[PDB]
Amino acid sequence: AHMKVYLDNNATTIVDPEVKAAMDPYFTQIYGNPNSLHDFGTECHPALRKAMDQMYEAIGARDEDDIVVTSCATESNNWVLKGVYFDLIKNGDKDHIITTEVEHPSVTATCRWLEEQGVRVTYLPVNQDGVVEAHTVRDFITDKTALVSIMWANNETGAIFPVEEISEICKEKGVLFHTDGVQAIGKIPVDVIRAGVDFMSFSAHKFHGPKGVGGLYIRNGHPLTSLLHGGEHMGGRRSGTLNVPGIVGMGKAMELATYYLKFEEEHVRKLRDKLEDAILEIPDTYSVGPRENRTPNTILVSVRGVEGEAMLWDLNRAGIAASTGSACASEDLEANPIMVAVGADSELAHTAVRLSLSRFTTEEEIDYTIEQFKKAVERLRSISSSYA
Amino acid sequence: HMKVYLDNNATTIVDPEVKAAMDPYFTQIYGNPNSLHDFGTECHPALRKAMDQMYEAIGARDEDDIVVTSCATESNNWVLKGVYFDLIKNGDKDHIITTEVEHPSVTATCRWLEEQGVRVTYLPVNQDGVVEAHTVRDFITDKTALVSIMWANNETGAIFPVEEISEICKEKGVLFHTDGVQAIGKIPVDVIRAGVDFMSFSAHKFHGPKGVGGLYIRNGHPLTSLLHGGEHMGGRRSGTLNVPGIVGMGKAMELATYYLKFEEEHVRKLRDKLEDAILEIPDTYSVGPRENRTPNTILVSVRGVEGEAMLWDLNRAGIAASTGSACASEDLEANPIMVAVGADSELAHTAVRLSLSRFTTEEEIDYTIEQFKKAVERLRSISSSY
Repeated sequence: AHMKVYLDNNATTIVDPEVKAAMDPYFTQIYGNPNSLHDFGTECHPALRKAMDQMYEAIGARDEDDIVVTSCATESNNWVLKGVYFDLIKNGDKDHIITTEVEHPSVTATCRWLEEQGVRVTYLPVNQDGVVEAHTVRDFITDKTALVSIMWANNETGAIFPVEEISEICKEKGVLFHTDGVQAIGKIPVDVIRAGVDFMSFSAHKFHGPKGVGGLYIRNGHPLTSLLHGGEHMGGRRSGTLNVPGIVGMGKAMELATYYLKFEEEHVRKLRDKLEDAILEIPDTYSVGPRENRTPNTILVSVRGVEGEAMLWDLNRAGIAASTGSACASEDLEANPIMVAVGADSELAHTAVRLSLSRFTTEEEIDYTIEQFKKAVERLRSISSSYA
Repeated sequence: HMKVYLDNNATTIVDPEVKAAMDPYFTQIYGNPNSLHDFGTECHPALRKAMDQMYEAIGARDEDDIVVTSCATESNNWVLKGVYFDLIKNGDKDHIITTEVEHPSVTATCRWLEEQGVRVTYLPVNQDGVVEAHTVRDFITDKTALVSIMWANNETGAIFPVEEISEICKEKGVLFHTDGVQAIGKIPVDVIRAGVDFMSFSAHKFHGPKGVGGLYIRNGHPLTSLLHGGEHMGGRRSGTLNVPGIVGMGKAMELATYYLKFEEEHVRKLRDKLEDAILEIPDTYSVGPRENRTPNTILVSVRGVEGEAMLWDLNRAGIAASTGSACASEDLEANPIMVAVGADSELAHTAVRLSLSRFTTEEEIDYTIEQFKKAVERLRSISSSY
């Protein structure tokens, strides 16, 4: 750890000092319950209104739409999946869900449990670009499909899904469309009306907000049975005393994320490209997924000499925080060897190194990471008896 | 003028040292605890210390589970719906016993379970504002899946005989969950002596932050996850850990037990002073026996006035309080009293709930006494019958 460098921003992000400052009053100086009628309780009402406005503005939601504050994206995904199961499957003509193999565990495990409930779930596999196209979803949609849940952008590869076209074919078929959009906020333009989604999950700590607060966008206030029954919080859709610090911080963080989008597309993209080109200069390295369809902050590198986990541990010893992603060998149309995204459960899956930048990444960090990455690849290939 | 917070049963101020314990885990220590790198594991000792504080504060054993939730509402929904799924939808049971006085996260979940065909007994509450054990035993059927009775009531402060309810629950082999949100920091909390199988709690009720709660699961008993997915909290509740919330909740529970043992007299004495002063006003009635009430709570019914009008006038005077449902009755001696009632009852009227904390000062209490008398006379000269 001759220099501490955080390149695991797809797992979580630092709370922006401005977000922390916006949250700070709502612990001990402003602590009343927003549901109380006295001045202590209503004191925090303007802050909650401004935070809700910031959320509506950041994702382009209209006034008729709902944004329900949850505790995390996991709660949002469980809510969408189980509510649609309860409304349209247990109490409708449906019994089928379409999703992908690369979804976050809060989606995949919920879907396996719904399968345990007799729900048909199609886990659509991912293509050589690391996404699922609209025509595939149309090929698998029958008249008994209740919901299509396809993430907006992938957390392992950064691959951006064609959510607008998927929503077009869903609207043609009259099928509800939910997207796990956790990786989208702060990384790509987010307009829930232009994406045409009916449901959208997000999580504040993925864009420099605090942990313990997330959200679910619901188009047109569409009915969806509550996951948390009880008090009339959040228009009666999600009960529990409002996490006032979390809400204020999430609104501020989403506003900042929208502001920094041009900076993330310019400077952060430039630093990501520098790191990726430098790494790809190493022989027998393969970047998973096309850059032209990738979030500007993410790289997923497969090295055929070294294992991914040992690479991660060496990187940590050098003070660099990174993570893993699943990949497998394939070939392009010229038949040149490439590494493509794969579901983690796949026989064919090996471990690749995921490096994810933020708006706080510096070129000094990038140069140091390049040096340490080259050193680690050479160290771990020099011990192998097999690498050619 | 003076601004005085006496609605501590609704929420509490975050203890300054709890805030200080939370402070580093936003921008100085932000890694994901599930990550393997040093950024992620940096917060591990703090998380272990917080879990230790929680286990210690409620007397949980090592074989027991304490799962961090987002709020007590999530804990209650998890218990009720998970037991419905395990023993009712996928078992031979179809009956739940609870009370009319439960928090909405219990009663509304139970109404939804009724919509699912579950038979739910909302046990009525007695003149002390609690439900006794023999009633629960009388209502336990061979198909009863769960008994959910809150530890202490949030409107009246009445403490339920949870240990004896658990004795008769074990005798009948019925799982026992308690909403213990009002219990922590107000009464001794030992989950082994209460014999409960499930216990819900919420940090902001005892000077922790909002947005973090817990579910105690005695002896790791199976309970289908409400939040599937990530393999968090021993696989029982998914989602990235609310690290500031967890640290603060542990610190707050430790402080709550410390001030329960050390300063029971201060809060109890100021509550007693305020309540004696108020009951000195003619035609005032304190709901529920003091000897079975949490030491910080008063629920006063004032004849002539509406509970809401009293709350409004106190708020105009800078005093924050809340309401509780009550109705007129008589004791065995036959004098008139006000007893606890479910809010939905046609016969229920509104009473003023005043709830102290360890931060209440005697100046606040004296000011509240003076302003309470002033409000009673202000609004009684306005009363149409009094």
